[PDB]
Amino acid sequence: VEEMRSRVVLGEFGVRNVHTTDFPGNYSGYDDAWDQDRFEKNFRVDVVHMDENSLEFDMVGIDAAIANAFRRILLAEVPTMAVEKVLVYNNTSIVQDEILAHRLGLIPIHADPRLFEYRNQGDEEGTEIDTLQFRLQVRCTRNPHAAKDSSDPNELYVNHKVYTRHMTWIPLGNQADLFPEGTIRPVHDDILIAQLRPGQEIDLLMHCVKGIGKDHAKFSPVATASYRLLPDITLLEPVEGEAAEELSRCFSPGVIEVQEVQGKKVARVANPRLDTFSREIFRNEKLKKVVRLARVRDHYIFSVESTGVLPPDVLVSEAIKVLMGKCRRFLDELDAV
Amino acid sequence: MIIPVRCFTCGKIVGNKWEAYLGLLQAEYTEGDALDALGLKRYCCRRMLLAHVDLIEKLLNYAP
Amino acid sequence: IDLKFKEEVNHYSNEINKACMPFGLHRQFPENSLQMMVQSGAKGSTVNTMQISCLLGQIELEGRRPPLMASGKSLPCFEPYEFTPRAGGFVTGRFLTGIKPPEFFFHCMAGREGLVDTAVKTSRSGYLQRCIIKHLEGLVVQYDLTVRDSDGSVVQFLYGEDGLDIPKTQFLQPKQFPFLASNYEVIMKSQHLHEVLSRADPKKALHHFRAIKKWQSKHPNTLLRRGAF
Amino acid sequence: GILFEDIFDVKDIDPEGKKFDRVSRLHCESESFKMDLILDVNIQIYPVDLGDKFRLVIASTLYEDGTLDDGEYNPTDDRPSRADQFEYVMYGKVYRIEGDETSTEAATRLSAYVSYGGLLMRLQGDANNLHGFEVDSRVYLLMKKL
Amino acid sequence: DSEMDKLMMDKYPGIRQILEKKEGLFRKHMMGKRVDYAARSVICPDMYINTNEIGIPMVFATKLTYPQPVTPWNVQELRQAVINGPNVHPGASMVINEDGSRTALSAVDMTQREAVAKQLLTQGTKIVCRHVKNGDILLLNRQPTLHRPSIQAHRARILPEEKVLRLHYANCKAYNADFDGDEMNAHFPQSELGRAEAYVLACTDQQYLVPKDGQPLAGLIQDHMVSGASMTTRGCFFTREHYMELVYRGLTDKVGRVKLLSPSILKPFPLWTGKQVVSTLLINIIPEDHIPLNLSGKAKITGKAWVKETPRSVPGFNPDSMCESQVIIREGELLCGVLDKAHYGSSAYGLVHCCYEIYGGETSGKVLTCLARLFTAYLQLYRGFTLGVEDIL
Amino acid sequence: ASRHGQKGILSRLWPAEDMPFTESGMVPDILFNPHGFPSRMTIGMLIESMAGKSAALHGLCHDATPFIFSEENSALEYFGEMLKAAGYNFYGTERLYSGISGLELEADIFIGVVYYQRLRHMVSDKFQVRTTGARDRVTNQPIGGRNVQGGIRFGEMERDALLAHGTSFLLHDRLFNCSDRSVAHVCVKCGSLLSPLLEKPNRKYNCTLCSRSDTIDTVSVPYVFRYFVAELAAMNIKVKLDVV
Amino acid sequence: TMGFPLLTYQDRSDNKLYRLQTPQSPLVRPSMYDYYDMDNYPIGTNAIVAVISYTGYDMEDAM
Amino acid sequence: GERKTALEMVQAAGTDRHCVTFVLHEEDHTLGNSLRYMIMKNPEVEFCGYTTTHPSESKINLRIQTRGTLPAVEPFQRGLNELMNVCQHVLDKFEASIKDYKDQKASR
Amino acid sequence: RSNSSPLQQMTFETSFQFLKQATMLGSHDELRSPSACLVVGKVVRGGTGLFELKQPL
Amino acid sequence: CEPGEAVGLLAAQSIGEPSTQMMNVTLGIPRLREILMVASANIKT
DNA sequence: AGGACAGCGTGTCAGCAATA
RNA sequence: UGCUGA
Ligand SMILES: [Mg+2]
Ligand SMILES: [Zn+2]
Ligand SMILES: [Zn+2]
Repeated sequence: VEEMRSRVVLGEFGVRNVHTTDFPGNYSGYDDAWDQDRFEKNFRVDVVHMDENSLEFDMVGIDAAIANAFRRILLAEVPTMAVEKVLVYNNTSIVQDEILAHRLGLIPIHADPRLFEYRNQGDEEGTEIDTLQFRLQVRCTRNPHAAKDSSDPNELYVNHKVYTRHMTWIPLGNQADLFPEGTIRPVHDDILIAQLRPGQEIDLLMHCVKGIGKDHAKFSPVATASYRLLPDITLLEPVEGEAAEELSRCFSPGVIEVQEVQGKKVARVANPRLDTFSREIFRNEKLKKVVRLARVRDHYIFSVESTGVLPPDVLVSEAIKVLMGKCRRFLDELDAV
Repeated sequence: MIIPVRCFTCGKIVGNKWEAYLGLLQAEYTEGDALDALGLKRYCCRRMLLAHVDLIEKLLNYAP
Repeated sequence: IDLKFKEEVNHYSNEINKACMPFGLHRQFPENSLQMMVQSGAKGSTVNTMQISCLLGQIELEGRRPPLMASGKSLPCFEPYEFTPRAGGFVTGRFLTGIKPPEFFFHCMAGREGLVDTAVKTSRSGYLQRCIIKHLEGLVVQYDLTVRDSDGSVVQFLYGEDGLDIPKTQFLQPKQFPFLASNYEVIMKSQHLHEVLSRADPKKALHHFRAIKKWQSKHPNTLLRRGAF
Repeated sequence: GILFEDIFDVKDIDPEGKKFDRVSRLHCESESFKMDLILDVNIQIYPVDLGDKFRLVIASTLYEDGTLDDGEYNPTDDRPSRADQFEYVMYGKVYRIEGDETSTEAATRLSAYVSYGGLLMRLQGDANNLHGFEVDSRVYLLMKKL
Repeated sequence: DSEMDKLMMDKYPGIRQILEKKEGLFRKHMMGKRVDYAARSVICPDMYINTNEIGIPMVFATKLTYPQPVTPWNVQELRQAVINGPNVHPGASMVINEDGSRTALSAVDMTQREAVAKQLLTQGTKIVCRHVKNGDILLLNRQPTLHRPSIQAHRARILPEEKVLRLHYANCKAYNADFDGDEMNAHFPQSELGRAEAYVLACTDQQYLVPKDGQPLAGLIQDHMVSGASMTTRGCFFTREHYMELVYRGLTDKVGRVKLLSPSILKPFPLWTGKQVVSTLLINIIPEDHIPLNLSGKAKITGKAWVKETPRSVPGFNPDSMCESQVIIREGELLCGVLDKAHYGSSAYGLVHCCYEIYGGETSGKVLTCLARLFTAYLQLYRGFTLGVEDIL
Repeated sequence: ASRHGQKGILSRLWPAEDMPFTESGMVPDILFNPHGFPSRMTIGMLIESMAGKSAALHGLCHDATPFIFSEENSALEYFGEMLKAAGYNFYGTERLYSGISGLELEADIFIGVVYYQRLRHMVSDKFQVRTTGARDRVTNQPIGGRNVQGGIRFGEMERDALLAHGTSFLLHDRLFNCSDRSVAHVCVKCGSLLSPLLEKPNRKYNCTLCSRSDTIDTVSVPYVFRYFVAELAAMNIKVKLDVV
Repeated sequence: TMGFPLLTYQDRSDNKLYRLQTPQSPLVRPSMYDYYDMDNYPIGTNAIVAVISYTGYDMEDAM
Repeated sequence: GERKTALEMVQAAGTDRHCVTFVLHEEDHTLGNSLRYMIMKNPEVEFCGYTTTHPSESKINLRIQTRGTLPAVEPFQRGLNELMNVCQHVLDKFEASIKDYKDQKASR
Repeated sequence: RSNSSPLQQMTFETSFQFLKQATMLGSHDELRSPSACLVVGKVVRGGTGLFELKQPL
Repeated sequence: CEPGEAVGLLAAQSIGEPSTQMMNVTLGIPRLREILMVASANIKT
């Protein structure tokens, strides 16, 4: 007669169970029929960090299926713009043509994909509606004003290294209005595309189309969008007297804060969230009996890091909206019968 | 040959930290401190720069 | 000497495997991933599990220990005619903590003879099988249950001496009847059915077995020189 | 619809030494009957200890009003008077009944083996009160500590 | 005879050498001819196609052609094939005329193929050389052919965008295939009388038992054995939603309701047993009209493998009466036993061998497929298998 | 392949959202079944994973020189201490989530960094399909090789298995119809393949040895059968065949 | 192994010549690898490998 | 709208409305698993399970077997609606939290 | 050598000695072996080929 | 044992496959070749 | 008729270069 | 003939 409703207990030789006991018929009384108000009451989002290119909200009180749906949407279904075709007029570089096209596909563009649309199948030409064109034209020459020196930038250098700065947007249609001068640009100005020696030249036109990270990774808008369940650490016994420090070393260092309540030293669990699961207490043989570390049941921690095309919060919003769009597409196709 | 533009496992963009990495190593910084000062946290990205062999500098030495 | 030497060394290995492999492992079988892989028949063996932990064993090339040089030493590191079992290919190292150079050498000798033997063995087996298949190829069971060759020569008057091709005689062994009895309703419905059981007439064969039983009842010793006179 | 009811007390927590993860095999022994019970119980849900009593019942229906069970599980059933005076309910089938070994003796004792998915139980005792059982018969094992 | 005379030079080989040797003319061009309508490619593991099927990578399927006769009941689907063309998949490279022959459709104007889609049924009928059509029969062979089971017939499951022929892992031990670069040949019968024999005789479920000693040949391997042994162990409990989605993911049932079971534990929390998942997967596969089987046997994992702690003397207990070493299936419901390699495996008298005896070879193949899928879903969803250094330590 | 003899073909390209992600956000790029270790005993791969993960973590570069780490100073101890000094766990196992169900797997997985080589053997260089093509002139059989259509020798070992199954017609269809099936003529009365003759242009066959033109009838036979009758005649031997 | 076979293309005119685009140097390598600089000619790439049974397509030597 | 990028329903043996298999095209484990979680909350369904037919293809099969009365197409169309309601609520809550944090950080 | 099939017995080994023998003896072959049945393009006399079908009129 | 089984080929292949794959007497393929292929009056042991 | 001996034999499986 | 793959 003992219920544990909220944690995923764990030892070393394996974890105890894979359930969450929050579904219909999963208890004598604790049965579920998807009370929507109970959800709307027990759900809360807490946004910890939000630099540019980072977010770490909490998303407390949701199941693993919905959290995983959100994570898989950001990685593979939120749309981005990226180079699909490369027209090479001349290329006397050491970097091949196919390898140059590949390298150009993996460069992130700062166009927002919500103002564009998908190219129809076999729309090779493209129009202001679905495409953005950029041009890289660079040639390397020796600089006339150079002494007998060997630094590659000083001599043998007008364009020794071709960067993303060298790529220039060719406004395709009326896109010069709508897009102000600096808005459509590659996100990073320092990505090394190639290297040149005097007499070598690159000249090409790149076409960027819309697409999702599912049919090619180049179109994916986040470095990673993973999540982790909130750890839980409980001191079953008061640790003290120089075993507190050994305890504080078997964890990521901020988790167990050793206070000094009396002349003796007491270890306390200051911040369970910092913990990385390393299970190094389980090697102690005397303190594996003192601490129980498990996971909180439906308390997640998310971390979204965008490449630079869209801000992270906008990414999460568009992910939730893409899931809603899936649901609505299937609802309206069902209503079609 | 040349620095990969994006880390293969994650997709993080590491093609702009090659010259910065080389500059922090010329200043006396260890490869660990250097990879930290560039923002490469998870070791999948750290291996992308730590173990890169720049062979574009040896091919760019035979005649035009 | 080679044989009576791969014996004191084998006493120590038994003592060495028993010390570590059953219960000297950090994690045991329900929760060990190597055990529960060799122990459920997934992949591997307890001799692979050992030889990864606590002993590699006694190397044997041609059923004998590694050969000696022309001066009486088995390897340039060992004195000539050295008594230690280590000098004869007794490897006490494991793949967990690797094996030293001299043991590496003997292990390579063994692993290489294995491949040579594989090649030669297959070369001989192919020819043996070709010859066999080229002589016994025309023997088919006929409509009178007799195994005859291409020209009609009777090789056997009943295939296995009773008929009964092999794959179907697996459950006709005893000790498999308590299964046929338990699953009787499924077996009759699924295959024979009530139709065949009642379209069967056993009198001619049943009377023959009664006669055989009566005879064997009157003659317990069937090698007793029966005769009228 | 009861086939057996008694008050046991745990004597051994796991004598054989085979140890499974969340399951514990209790060796109990009845009171006032001197019947024996071997019982695999899921102890992650229902912790049990030594020197612990519990009222144990075996049934063929949970309704305790005659109506048979339909063999279908509905967590939505509207008849909610099914036995709930019991904390741990299981549901298995008897797969072996074997009269005791002793010949030339009365030895009219029976051992009934029940399987509860994978958690086996064995009830051994005077046959007089193990007649309700029969191989391939579905039964519920209700339990309630004291 | 080139070597009758040993003192002459400029002597090329005579007729004794044209006829008599391994190169020869009998052991080559006589017993070992070269064959048309055959493919060879590296084989890859599939596991999501049924055990009686081969995956064809849409590059053989568009070249391998079966020459089917045009009749009133097929002239419709043949018409779509001649319209689809030589390069779209349900298509056809040619159509043979009644008296003439070989008017090729390989043109890609798409209009003359329609000009000839008519005039089908317009003596021996026109024959359309159709492509492989996802139900065809193919003979597959691995080259050291040492037994009858090294050639078996498979059912042409067409897969798009690959150049590899995908085969189930139950059919590995039969061929000795190892997925380390393992080229294999696929032959395409062209007679409609060799198809009947590929279906009836050479089929890959009549080949369940090796002809050497009658013991089973097909069976599950590797992590389908560590998955099934860790799920059928005594302490594995599943909630309603992991119980389901583990039954339906092994079944993927297409015909009829999935018949489920009752929780073993009904009270503190309704919970299932993992042996119940295998049970409920076993009562759905067995054919509807037939009744579930009873089976009693032993497991490969000895009942001594579980003895952690010294065994104490229980006065009246035969420890083996209630052990995970004895497998007891009672009316299709696993009641005891781990179900390791001894079943699901290449060992005789197990669950799949008895399934193959009572209910036939197609039902044993179905059981193998469904059990593979179930044991994969288990390790991929809720559990995981690895081999670190703290289990060899 | 790895640097330890663990070769293996590439069987799938697993989507990046279906891969088991770790609690650090990472996601492997190679999945290696753990069943190649027990029978092959390549314990050097399990040490290279930990050494390479420790290297990538600390920016170091460890040496894998043989015979540098004894029983007293072990390699696993050394690299597990390195890992535990980076916040990871001694035994090199980090716990993953399931990229398909989204649940933390019950077992903690062994992940690390290992050095893969790509071998020169590609399916693009070892794949062949032949239908019809260069028929060798001497025997009227498919030519072979991979550069032309290239057929697959059937062989003397394989016909034996095909007849064990008792599929005579499959073995008939394959050999006769996919190989040398010819339609020759015979002097039925005198049983000689060589005797039947065609008039210079009706073109009615007439026997050279006996002047009868209505005896000739067709018989299905191979070309190597005809080639063998020719070769046997190249020695004055006669093959007299009985037509029915 | 497909690796970096040489530095002088445009000059060799061999028959076949397999080249790997972006080789890396092993993070774990014997010290002798550094005596004969073998990083002038790299042979493979570092990969994040997990030893897990997860797919159903990586069994029996497949990856 | 789209005749086959969307739904194809196969009523079971006997076209039992209470046992349906929906084929959803262009869907992977994301929608499959979230929708199966949302349909399991309905006490009127006795079996819900999804599965991907084959890796090469892009489509999932849901299987809904409801109780005696309802036609098993209401459980599907209600799980869809509840999932979309949950997504809308999560979106509202997340945007409100982001706004509140932006204000708290821009003030200080 | 104690075999009634010249076409067999020459598909095995020493094919020219077994041909010289069969030739200086006028040895006759009945086309009943698998080898003699695959040399002249017949259907083997076992398994599936062991009977006729005789469509009745 | 259905009529037409061709059991001699099965016996051939069943003696072959195990050998092809796999103390004062002879062992292995030497002994099998002494017995079947040579039928010698002189055996080594 | 005790030998001496000369005499035939086979040998899993497919690719590429290249060259007689 | 030197290689290479199972
Ligand atoms: Mg292989
Ligand atoms: Zn990365
Ligand atoms: Zn004539």
